[PDB]
Amino acid sequence: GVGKTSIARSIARALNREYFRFSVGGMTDVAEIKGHRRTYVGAMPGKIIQCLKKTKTENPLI
Amino acid sequence: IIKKELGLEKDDKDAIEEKFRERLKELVVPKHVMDVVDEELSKLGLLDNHSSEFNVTRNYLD
Ligand SMILES: Nc1ncnc2c1ncn2[C@@H]1O[C@H](COP(=O)(O)OP(=O)(O)O)[C@@H](O)[C@H]1O
Repeated sequence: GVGKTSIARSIARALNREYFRFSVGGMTDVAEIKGHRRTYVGAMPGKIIQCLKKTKTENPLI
Repeated sequence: IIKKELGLEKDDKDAIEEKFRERLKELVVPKHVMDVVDEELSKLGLLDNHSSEFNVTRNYLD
C-alpha cells in the first residue's frame, strides 16, 4: 500500500506504452508462465500471452 | 442423435462439476469459497482424468 503499482501506471502513461501487471506471488508452477502445450483440452497460454494480447503492443510496460 | 446430452457428453469430470455445484447449491455458501471452488473446478478441467495430481485435486474439492 505505497503506490508502487500506481507508480508503474504513471510511468506507463509518461511513456505512452500500455500497462499490465502480473502476480508471481508464491507461484511454483512455471506452467502459468509457459501456459501448457495446448495438446490437452483446457490447456491455456501463459499469462504473458494474455498481457501482450490485451495491451495490443510489443513494447508494453509489464 | 440418440445421445441428446447422454453418455459421452458428460465427460466424467463435468459430472463432478455438476455434483459439487448442486451439493453446495442448497448451501448459503461464502463468496470467497465459491470462487475458490470455481478455481478448483477450472483446474479440474485443466487436468487429465488419469493422474495423481488430479486425484489430489478431486480429494481436496471433496
Ligand atoms: N505518493 C503517492 N502519491 C499518490 N498516490 C499514492 C502515493 N502513495 C500511495 N498512493 C496510492 O496508493 C494506491 C495504490 O497502492 P499500491 O500501489 O497497490 O500499493 P503497493 O505499491 O504497496 O502495492 C494508489 O491509488 C495511489 O493513489
